[PDB]
Amino acid sequence: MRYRKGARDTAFLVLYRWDLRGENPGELFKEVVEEKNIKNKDAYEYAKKLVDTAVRHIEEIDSIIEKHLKGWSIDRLGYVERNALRLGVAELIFLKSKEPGRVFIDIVDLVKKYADEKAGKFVNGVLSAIYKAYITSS
Amino acid sequence: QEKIRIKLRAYDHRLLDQSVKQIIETVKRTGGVVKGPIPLPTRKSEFSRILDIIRFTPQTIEALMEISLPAGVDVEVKM
RNA sequence: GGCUCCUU
Repeated sequence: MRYRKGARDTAFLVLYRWDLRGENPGELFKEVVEEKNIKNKDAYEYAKKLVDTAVRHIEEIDSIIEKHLKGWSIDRLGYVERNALRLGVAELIFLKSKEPGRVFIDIVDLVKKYADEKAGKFVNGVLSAIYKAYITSS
Repeated sequence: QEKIRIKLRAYDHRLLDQSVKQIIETVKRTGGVVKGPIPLPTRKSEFSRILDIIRFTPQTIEALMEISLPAGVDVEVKM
């Protein structure tokens, strides 16, 4: 369902701001909703669930990502890449997405939009490995 | 009072976002308040971000003047 | 809804 593309952008913006500012995610979410003038229950509620999921599982999400970074600490990643990966993991794994290909497409679109194609390849490459290890272990 | 809007640009987005981080930390450590950042779409390999400083003290300005941002990160302001 | 663009 296409409204989830917009919801992923909202959720990414919140995680990105949270990473940079360290303030209450609930308050950061309110800021983004007002700036983007989110007014539909579908996208507002899905964005809220993505953010709530990533925040509540943030330590495990970071560990899952690091397991596939070949020894690097997660602080090495750009702010765009690290938060796009956190969001991708939250949806694919913690919300057990039934449309994984669409998650990938929107996550990499975001990375390409706010960073570059080099960053998009890296995020796709890491997220794909994370996802295959998840599917395998399930 | 009156907000300061900063627009940052660069050709290295990791250094760009790290510079944003450093500005934010400096503002918060001196009792100021920020809004954003707003990442903007990359255009022709140039990355940009906008950050509003919505509350600041004279100490904020002093702290901000004493930081050195990486070469290659361009900063623009408006009130 | 174009259901991964594959480790900077």
